[PDB]
Amino acid sequence: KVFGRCELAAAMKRHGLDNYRGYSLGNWVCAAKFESNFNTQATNRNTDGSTDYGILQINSRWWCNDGRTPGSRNLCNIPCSALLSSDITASVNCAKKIVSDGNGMNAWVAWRNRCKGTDVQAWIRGCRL
Ligand SMILES: [Cl-]
Ligand SMILES: [Cl-]
Ligand SMILES: [Cl-]
Ligand SMILES: [Cl-]
Ligand code: NA
Repeated sequence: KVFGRCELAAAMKRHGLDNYRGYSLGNWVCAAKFESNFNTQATNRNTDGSTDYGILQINSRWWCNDGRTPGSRNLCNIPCSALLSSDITASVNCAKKIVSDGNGMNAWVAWRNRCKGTDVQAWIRGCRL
């Protein structure tokens, strides 16, 4: 599924991401936009052999099992394919674990390079929330 901007904002808000660990909703929408272009089926292979999955490009090295990242962990205790569903519940729950782990949203390279320090509220402007 390819979400609309406000549709995704509303889905993320319902799942408790607005101000989760101090990150306003605009941060999450911005990160999704630049990680996956709002596409739940996005995948990207990294040079170390791991793969990023889903709307928030969650990595198989630590967070999910895809059966082909040897020596990796599965800290969200899910198959990586569950992160490609049109229902974002699994991605959101896993992202909550990630952003709680310590480095906050700096775990998302696209957020750090393209959302951090910008007017992220612009990503939820106009939406009925
Ligand atoms: Cl915001
Ligand atoms: Cl771009
Ligand atoms: Cl594996
Ligand atoms: Cl933080
Ligand atoms: Na893994």
